[PDB]
Amino acid sequence: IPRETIPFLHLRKKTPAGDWKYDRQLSSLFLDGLEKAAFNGVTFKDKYV
Amino acid sequence: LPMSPNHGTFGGDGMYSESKLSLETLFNRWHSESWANQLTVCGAIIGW
Amino acid sequence: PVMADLNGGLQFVPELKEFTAKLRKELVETSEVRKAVSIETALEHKVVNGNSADAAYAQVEIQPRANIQLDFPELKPYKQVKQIAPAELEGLLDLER
Amino acid sequence: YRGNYTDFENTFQKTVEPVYQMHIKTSKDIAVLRSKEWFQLDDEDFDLLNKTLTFETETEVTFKNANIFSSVKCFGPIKVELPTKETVEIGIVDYEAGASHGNPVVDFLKRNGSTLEQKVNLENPIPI
Repeated sequence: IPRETIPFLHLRKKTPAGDWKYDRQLSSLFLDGLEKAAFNGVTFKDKYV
Repeated sequence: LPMSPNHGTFGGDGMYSESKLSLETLFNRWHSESWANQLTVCGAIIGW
Repeated sequence: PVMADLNGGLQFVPELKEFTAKLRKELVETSEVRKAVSIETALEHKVVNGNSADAAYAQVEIQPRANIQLDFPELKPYKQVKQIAPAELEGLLDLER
Repeated sequence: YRGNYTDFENTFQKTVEPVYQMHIKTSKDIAVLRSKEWFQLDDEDFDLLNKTLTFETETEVTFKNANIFSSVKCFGPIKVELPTKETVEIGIVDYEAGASHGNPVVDFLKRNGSTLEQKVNLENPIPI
């Protein structure tokens, strides 16, 4: 992820001001997950939906 | 939560934009009420 | 609570309604002028160059009819037949039983 | 002169086509008109959108065979209605064709327009 670039998929964090802006950390947690899911897949064993 | 990025941006949604914007109160209700151990809210803003 | 932007940057394109609508108009117009101009250049041809010279230029479609079949079984070349069962079998069986 | 003639090389026919009125309403309308090579106005930049055109046409023909034309000319002024309902020259119809078979310009205007006839009937004929 470039500096000063918001990915096409991202997570957001509510500022105390109250707005939902892009949080790079959260978006990294999410995008890294997606990557790991592309390479290994994800299990949903034991999940009731 | 199936959320929308376009609250009455486009023509005649009917009452769609209204339904999809209301959902967003759960981001606060989660904290202010008392179901926080029974549900968690995950709002997805579905794109094109 | 988590909020996930799964909107691939559409957020940024300005006047999205009108922008959207324009693309649609430009497309639809380009389609309808292009199809209306061709339908007229095509009639101009039938006028200038006769409709009997263009009539012997369409092809004839053929439409299927039903050929119900008894569906007998298929008999293979004997070469392949003898490959199925053991060569020992030849004349071993009383075919009357 | 009654009789059987093959004189075709010495035959020819001029006819004065009726005036065709055409109400340029849409954007594709104007597109189709610019599509024809015989549609030829003075300033191409003229805003045809929402105007009313008239086509005062003369078509000059020469036979070469029984049914097939040898040549087909078709010319006349193109005019636009003013608010005063006057009509001003905007351009030309300029068609020319050898070995033709029909008149494309008149066929177009027939189907894509209306035919102004100057004769207006009474309600009932009045015997004199």
